[PDB]
Amino acid sequence: EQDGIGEEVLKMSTEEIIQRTRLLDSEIKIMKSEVLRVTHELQAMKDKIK
Amino acid sequence: MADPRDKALQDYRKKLLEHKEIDGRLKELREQLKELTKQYEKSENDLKALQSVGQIVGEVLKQLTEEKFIVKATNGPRYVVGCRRQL
Repeated sequence: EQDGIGEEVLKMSTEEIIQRTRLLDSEIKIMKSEVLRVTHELQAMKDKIK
Repeated sequence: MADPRDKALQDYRKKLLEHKEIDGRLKELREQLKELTKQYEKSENDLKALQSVGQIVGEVLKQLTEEKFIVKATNGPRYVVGCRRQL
C-alpha cells in the first residue's frame, strides 16, 4: 500500500484524473459482468441439482 | 479549500473500500461455486449410478460349444447360456 500512497500523493493530477478513474471503472464493469454471469449460472445449476 | 492531495487520497480510499466489498462478494460467490461444483458432480454421479442393474452370480460347469456354456446359478437352477464375444 506504500506504493499506492506514494503514487496518489506525488501524482495528484497525472494519475487520479485519467489513470485511476478509468482503471477503476473498467475493473468495476468487468467484475459486475462476471458477478451477473456467475449468478445466472449458479441459479440454473441449482435448479438442475434440485 | 480542501487539498487536491487529500481529495485524491479520500477518493482512492473510497474506491479501495468499494473494491474490497465487491471482492468479498466475489469470494462468497467463488466459495458457493466451489461447493456447488462438487455437490453437482456427486448428484450427477448418483443419478448415473441409479440406472444400473446387477448381474446374477453363477458357476461354469462345462463348455458345450464356442458360444454355449452350462452355468449353475447359486440359487440352484442350471442354464445353458452364451458368452460375451470379447471374452
